[PDB]
Parts: sequence; C-alpha cells; structure tokens
Amino acid sequence: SKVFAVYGASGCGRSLMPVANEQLRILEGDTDSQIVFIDDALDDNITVNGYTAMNYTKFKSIKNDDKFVLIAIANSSIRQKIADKLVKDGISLWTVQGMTTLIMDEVSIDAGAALSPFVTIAANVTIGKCFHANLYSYVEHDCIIGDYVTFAPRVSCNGNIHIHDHAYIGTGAVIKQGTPDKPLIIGKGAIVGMGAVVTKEVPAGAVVIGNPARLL
Amino acid sequence: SKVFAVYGASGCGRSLMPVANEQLRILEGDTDSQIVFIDDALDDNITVNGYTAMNYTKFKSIKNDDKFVLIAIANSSIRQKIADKLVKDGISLWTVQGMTTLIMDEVSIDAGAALSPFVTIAANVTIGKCFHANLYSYVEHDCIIGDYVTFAPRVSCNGNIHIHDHAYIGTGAVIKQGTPDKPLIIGKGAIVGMGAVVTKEVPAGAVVIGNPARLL
Amino acid sequence: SKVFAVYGASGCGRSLMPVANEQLRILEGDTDSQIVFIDDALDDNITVNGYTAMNYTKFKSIKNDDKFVLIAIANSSIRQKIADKLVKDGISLWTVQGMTTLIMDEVSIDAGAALSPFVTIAANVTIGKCFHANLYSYVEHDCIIGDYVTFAPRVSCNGNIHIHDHAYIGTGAVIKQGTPDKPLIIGKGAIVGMGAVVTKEVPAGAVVIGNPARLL
Ligand SMILES: CC(C)(COP(=O)(O)OP(=O)(O)OC[C@H]1O[C@@H](n2cnc3c(N)ncnc32)[C@H](O)[C@@H]1OP(=O)(O)O)[C@@H](O)C(=O)NCCC(=O)NCCS
Ligand SMILES: CC(C)(COP(=O)(O)OP(=O)(O)OC[C@H]1O[C@@H](n2cnc3c(N)ncnc32)[C@H](O)[C@@H]1OP(=O)(O)O)[C@@H](O)C(=O)NCCC(=O)NCCS
Ligand SMILES: CC(C)(COP(=O)(O)OP(=O)(O)OC[C@H]1O[C@@H](n2cnc3c(N)ncnc32)[C@H](O)[C@@H]1OP(=O)(O)O)[C@@H](O)C(=O)NCCC(=O)NCCS
Ligand SMILES: CC(=O)N[C@H]1[C@@H](OP(=O)(O)OP(=O)(O)OC[C@H]2O[C@@H](n3ccc(=O)[nH]c3=O)[C@H](O)[C@@H]2O)O[C@H](C)[C@@H](N)[C@@H]1O
Ligand SMILES: CC(=O)N[C@H]1[C@@H](OP(=O)(O)OP(=O)(O)OC[C@H]2O[C@@H](n3ccc(=O)[nH]c3=O)[C@H](O)[C@@H]2O)O[C@H](C)[C@@H](N)[C@@H]1O
Ligand SMILES: CC(=O)N[C@H]1[C@@H](OP(=O)(O)OP(=O)(O)OC[C@H]2O[C@@H](n3ccc(=O)[nH]c3=O)[C@H](O)[C@@H]2O)O[C@H](C)[C@@H](N)[C@@H]1O
Ligand SMILES: [Cl-]
Repeated sequence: SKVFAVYGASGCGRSLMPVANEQLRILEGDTDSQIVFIDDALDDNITVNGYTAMNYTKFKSIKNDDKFVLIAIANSSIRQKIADKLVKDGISLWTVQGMTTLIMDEVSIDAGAALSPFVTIAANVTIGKCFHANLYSYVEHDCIIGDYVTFAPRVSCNGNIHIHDHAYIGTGAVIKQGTPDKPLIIGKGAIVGMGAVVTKEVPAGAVVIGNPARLL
Repeated sequence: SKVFAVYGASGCGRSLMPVANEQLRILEGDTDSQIVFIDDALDDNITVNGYTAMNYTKFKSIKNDDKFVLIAIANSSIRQKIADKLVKDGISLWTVQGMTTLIMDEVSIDAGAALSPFVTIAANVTIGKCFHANLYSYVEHDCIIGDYVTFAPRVSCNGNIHIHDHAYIGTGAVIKQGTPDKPLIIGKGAIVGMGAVVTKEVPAGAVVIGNPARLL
Repeated sequence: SKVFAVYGASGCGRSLMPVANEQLRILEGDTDSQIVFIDDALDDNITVNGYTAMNYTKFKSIKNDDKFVLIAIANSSIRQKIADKLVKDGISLWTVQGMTTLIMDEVSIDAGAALSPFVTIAANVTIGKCFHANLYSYVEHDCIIGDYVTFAPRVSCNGNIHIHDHAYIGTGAVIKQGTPDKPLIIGKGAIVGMGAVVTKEVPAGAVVIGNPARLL
C-alpha cells in the first residue's frame, strides 16, 4: 500500500495536482492509492478542489510506511528545505509527469521533479534534484541542470546549456544553445526574467531581463 | 438529431474546423451529425476544405430544431453581434476543444469557447462568453476572463490575472502573474501586442507593445 | 523490406531519432524495419543512444533496394547537398512527424520534412523540400514555405506568410500574419533571430533581431 501527496496547495500545487493524478492513475496504473495535498498554512484539514488537504504534522501521522511526495512550491529555497525534511522523515520524493510530457533517449532526472504537460526533455539530458519544468518548457540535447532549478512556463532551454543550482528561468525566456566546447552557463541562483532573450553566460546571482538580456 | 457549424470560413474558421471535428467525432462520439461552415460572404453554397459552406440565411432555413454553432471570427465585436443573433434565433452556442486541450480542476467556461489544440486552462479558472484560446495559449490558476476575450496563439496568461471584456492578447505575449491580494488587470477592450511582456495593469482601451510593455 | 535512417547524429539528429521511431513504429505500424544513424564524422561504426551509427559509405553498401532517410542537420546548405546526393543514389527522402504533430486540412508537404512533437501545420499550407519544424513550431493558414526552410523551436509563423528558400527562423520568433492581398514575405536566405518580433517583410539575405525586429 502507498500514500501520495502534492506539497503546496496554492497555484503551483493546484496546477500540478491534475498532473500528479495522470502520473499516478495512468502512467503507474494505480487506481487504489490515495493522493492528498500537504500545506502548512492549514490547522484543521480542509478540501482543495475535492482533495483532502492537511498540514505536514497530520501527513506524518498517517500510518503508512510508503509515502511519496511531489513538492509543488516554486520557491527553490523552500523546496530544498522541504525535500531535506522529507528524506530525513523517511518519505520518498516522487517525480510526476503528464500524459503529454515527452522524455527522449538517455535522460537522467533525480527524484522529485515536477514535469508539467507539454514539456519536452530531449536527448542526453541530466537533471538534478526537485526540478520544476512548468507547462510547455523544454530542455534540449546535452543540457546539464543542477539541483532545485525552477522553470516558469514556456522556457526554451536550447542545447548544450548548463544551469547551476537554484537558478530561476521566467515565463517564455529563450536561451541560446551552447556548443560541445563551450556550454552556455546559467550561474548558481541566477534569475532570468520573463521574455528574456539570453545569448551569453549569466553570472551566478545575476538578474537579467529584456531582449537582448541585460543585468537589472 | 443535430446540425453543427463553424461560423467563419476564413483563417480563424479553417484552422478551427479540424478542432470542431475532434470535439464532435471524438469527445462527443458523434459520427452521425453533419457539420458545415457558415459565412455571410457566400451567396450560393460552396465547399471549403471538403465541407459545405453556406450563408446564415441558408443555415437558418435548415429544418432541424437542434443547431450548435462555434463562432470562429477573431474580431470580438463581430463575435458578440453573431452570438446575440444566434441566441435570439434559438441556435445554441457550442464550445469546441481539441484532443490535446487540457482542462484542469474547477474550471468554468461559458458556452461558445474556441479552445485550440495544445491549450491549457489551469485550476480554478472562470471564463465568460465566446472565449478564443488560440493554439498553445494557457490561462493559469485563479484567472477570471470576461466576455468576448480573444487570445492569439501562444499567449502566456499567468495566475491571478483578470482580463476584462473584449480584450485582445497578441501572439506570444507574456503577462506577469498577479497575487491573491492584487490580481493583475487587463482592462476592457485593451490590446496587448505580439511578443509584449506585460508586468503591470493595462488600462481599459490601452494598446501596449514591447519588452517591457509600453503604451503605443 | 526497408531500411530507415536519421542523417546526423549530433543534437538535431539525437532529438529527432525518437520522432523517427514514432513515425516508423506507430504511425507506419512498422516493428520490422531497422533504423540507424548516418554521420560522416564516423570511420568505424559506433552506437549512439542504442542505435547503430555509420558513415554514408557504409549506409550505401547495405544490400537493400528500399532506403528511407530523414536529414536531421539544421544547416540548410548541408541539408540540400545531402538531399541531392540521396536522390542521385536512389535513396528516398522520408518525412517524419511525432504522435503529437497536428496536420490540418489540405496541407501539402514535400518529402523529407522533420516535423517535431507539438508542431501544428494549419489549414491550406504548402511546404517545399526538407522542411525543419522544430519542437512547438506552427505554420498557420494559407502559408507557402519554400525549399530547405529551417525553424528553431517555438516559431510562431502566423497566417498568409510566404517564406522563401533557405530562410532560418530562430527560437521563439513571432511573425505577424499577412493578408490575402499582401502575404508577409520572408526573403530567400533571411535569418530571423531568437525572440524577434517581425511585423514587416524581411528582405532576401537580411538578418533581423529584436522587438521590434531590426536589421543586424
Ligand atoms: C524579472 C523579475 C524577477 C523582476 O521582479 P521584480 O524585481 O519584483 O520586478 P518589478 O515587478 O518590481 O519590476 C521592476 C522593473 O522592471 C520591469 N520588469 C519586471 N520584469 C520584467 C521583465 N521580465 N522584462 C522586462 N522588464 C521587466 C518592471 O516593469 C519594472 O519597471 P519600472 O521600474 O519601470 O516600473 C520578474 O518581473 C519576473 O520576470 N518574474 C517571472 C514571472 C513569471 O515568470 N511568472 C511565472 C509563474 S507561473
Ligand atoms: C500591436 C498591433 C495591434 C499594432 O497594430 P497596428 O496599429 O496595425 O500596427 P502597424 O502594423 O501599423 O505597426 C505600427 C508600428 O509599431 C510596430 N509594431 C507593430 N506591432 C508590434 C509589436 N507587436 N511589437 C512591436 N512593435 C510592433 C510596427 O513595426 C510599426 O513600426 P513603424 O511605425 O516604425 O513602421 C499589431 O502589430 C499586433 O501585434 N497584432 C497581433 C498580431 C497577431 O497576434 N496575430 C495572430 C493572429 S493568428
Ligand atoms: C541572431 C543570431 C543568428 C546572431 O548570430 P551571431 O551573428 O553569431 O551573433 P552573436 O552571438 O555574435 O551576437 C551578436 C550580438 O547580437 C546579440 N544577439 C545575438 N542574437 C540575438 C537575438 N536573437 N536577439 C537579440 N540580440 C541578439 C548578441 O548578444 C551580441 O551582442 P554584442 O555584440 O553586444 O555582444 C543568433 O544569435 C540567433 O538568434 N540564432 C538562433 C539560435 C537558436 O534559435 N537556437 C535554436 C537551435 S535548437
Ligand atoms: C504568488 C505567486 O507568485 N505564486 C506563484 C507560485 O505559486 P506557489 O504555489 O509556488 O507559491 P505561493 O502562492 O507563495 O504558495 C506557496 C504555498 O506553499 C505553502 N508552504 C510554504 C512553505 C512551507 O514550509 N510549507 C507550505 O506548505 C504555503 O502555505 C502556500 O500555500 O508559483 C507558481 C508556479 C505560479 N503559478 C504562482 O503564480
Ligand atoms: C486577415 C486576418 O488578420 N485574419 C486573421 C483572423 O481571421 P478571421 O477569420 O477571424 O478574420 P477574416 O480573415 O477577416 O475573416 C472573417 C470571416 O468572417 C466572415 N464574416 C464576418 C462577419 C459576419 O457578419 N459574417 C461572416 O460570415 C467573413 O465573411 C470572413 O470570411 O484571425 C485568425 C485567428 C488569424 N489566424 C487570421 O490571420
Ligand atoms: C552546435 C549547434 O548549434 N548545433 C545545433 C544544430 O545541430 P545539428 O546537429 O544540425 O548540427 P551540428 O552540431 O553542427 O552537427 C552536424 C552533424 O552533421 C554531420 N554531418 C555534416 C555534414 C555532412 O556532410 N555529413 C554529416 O554527417 C556532422 O558530422 C555532425 O555530427 O541544430 C539543432 C537543431 C540544435 N538543437 C543544435 O544545438
Ligand atoms: Cl508552446
């Protein structure tokens, strides 16, 4: 027996719960296991979109040895804090993808990814911990994505890009491909703004916006 | 028995007729009902892409009590005029979606929407009359869309956005999310240009273009 | 009996080989025919993502009268050179599309197109030789695409656009629709940059970038 959850019942989680249901009911063929929301804003249990929603204290108290959690909180500092808590409490991180999520050949994705509908992860891609690939995003060939990286919808991450830990890529941003000899790097904790057109390396901790992308 | 139609046999209608066929033949499982084009440019009936195409006078004359019409005219002033005519003549507005259109939980859409392939309508969204969501568009969580709103392809409408009546959002435009306390508003009859990156409220009747969006 | 190949085992080919497998195994229902990579960088055969990869000399030497090749090299000058070689050696060009590629009514596409996942080719479109439509691209109604045209991912080619031979359209570019009386023309060998917002005719051989698009 198993219990599933989406951690976060705000916008990120409410737009991922249908995806977690595709992952569980269809891709895993599991019509038996329960799925709930976890949200620490809750004191008493409530329902959110027809699912039971409870705080983490209550989720921990469930008498099941086999718990699986998708963290659906876009803020990657929160997501890492929760992931470390879950692993320490013996709860499994759970990767979710949609029926329309396309995964190509020789792709490695660490546990706990949120891979939205219409996402493509192309050939020979490696992705670290609790990746968020929101609706329509793609990661093209030979990319290396670090831990707790977050894509907004419709991110165009072209080939031979290396995105370091905790970077955030905003809605509709486009990143130029690297080459085998020179991957294009997005530095640790960098923020690429909505609609940014990135044609050069982004330094660690930089905020870049516009077409062409510039420091903000 | 029933008769279906796509009103408009120009570009909007010719790119929606396949979608209306997915809605009718597959999602409704109806292999019996006829589907035609209506276009008031026509005097004599013709064929358009292998479908009978007639003017509205001829469509009205069909002896069937049960008529269902998708209005496939992007101009929302025309679309409202036609919708009011259809309802007054006792013809039903008909929502169409594609096989790849994704509708999430607790979504309310008024009759007569044109929901193209690869469209996502995310959680807890409310949409008014004869919405056009062209190819690849999305409406994220907690949005409220008014009546006769029109999206070009690939519109990225993020969460907690309120789009008032008759707004037009152009190809590939990106709109920043609001918050629960402050929805980002697109005003009545506003025009957001192709590729605009919108990060603030757009006044009623405003035309905005560019990255960042500015008045035109 | 038949033999299939993807010509190019770098990023373009490795992200198209899964698509060629959808075309062959599912859309053609062919679980018998072998599929390999061709790449002229190779001396000895190798494997690429679990497929045999060989140079063109070795592919020619295969004793099969019935060879079918998708050219997965984005550079259109190389693609034309290879296509002319294949036809002269009595090898067939092979169109590939994905399970999620949407083709609408009265569409004409010459042999050898690479039509990626999530691509839409809308109503009444005509496309010439070895077209590349990378992930998420669309070509809307009444477009005429010439020979050896190349789209990056997420190109938004709106209606009544004429793209002449060997043009290249970059990632996420948006092109304004033409009208029946005045198609918007992208000239022969023009380059439209990533994220460009094109609202006017692009001259032959021009390079245009930005929002709005300007000469580079
Ligand atoms: C880039 C970003 C991080 C800046 O955040 P911020 O520092 O809070 O920015 P503000 O909203 O205060 O705006 C700062 C200024 O830059 C502009 N700006 C903000 N984001 C911009 C963007 N993506 N492109 C261009 N200009 C932008 C604002 O209009 C403002 O201009 P002003 O000083 O002339 O009034 C943010 O705007 C962004 O792009 N976030 C991603 C949103 C998103 O992708 N949503 C998806 C969730 S599903
Ligand atoms: C914004 C828009 C409404 C302006 O329409 P318009 O007033 O007829 O504009 P024009 O074509 O006369 O162009 C006005 C000027 O702004 C520029 N411009 C037009 N649209 C622009 C856009 N989206 N972004 C930036 N600049 C734009 C033009 O190049 C022109 O510049 P110029 O005066 O230097 O020559 C229109 O260009 C647009 O974006 N419409 C949406 C197209 C679309 O989404 N198609 C989808 C159908 S499937
Ligand atoms: C437009 C393009 C062809 C220019 O190529 P290039 O001539 O080699 O350009 P460079 O990389 O030398 O950049 C030239 C300058 O223009 C800028 N630039 C490049 N591409 C740009 C773009 N799309 N938009 C805006 N500015 C751009 C660069 O930042 C640079 O600025 P600088 O001189 O201030 O340093 C190229 O950048 C491009 O857009 N190619 C498409 C990439 C793509 O679509 N990938 C998909 C493959 S899956
Ligand atoms: C306001 C905003 O920009 N939200 C955007 C954000 O939504 P999130 O749900 O990630 O963020 P939030 O709206 O701040 O909500 C976070 C939720 O996490 C919960 N939480 C938190 C910490 C914790 O330790 N436990 C816990 O449970 C917290 O109680 C809250 O319900 O990213 C999405 C991808 C966007 N679509 C959405 O618009
Ligand atoms: C030229 C242009 O920009 N067209 C764009 C427009 O196409 P539409 O078909 O909406 O607009 P149109 O090309 O002006 O055609 C309108 C059609 O509606 C018909 N009609 C009208 C009024 C009426 O009362 N009865 C009636 O039938 C009219 O006869 C005509 O055939 O929006 C699409 C989404 C775009 N893809 C397409 O490029
Ligand atoms: C570096 C770069 O920008 N690559 C981009 C390019 O990849 P390509 O595979 O088209 O280009 P390449 O990386 O230069 O590789 C070309 C390949 O074609 C091969 N080849 C060539 C000639 C010939 O006559 N025989 C032959 O076989 C050549 O040996 C090589 O393996 O377009 C894709 C759509 C992008 N995703 C990808 O990032
Ligand atoms: Cl898209």
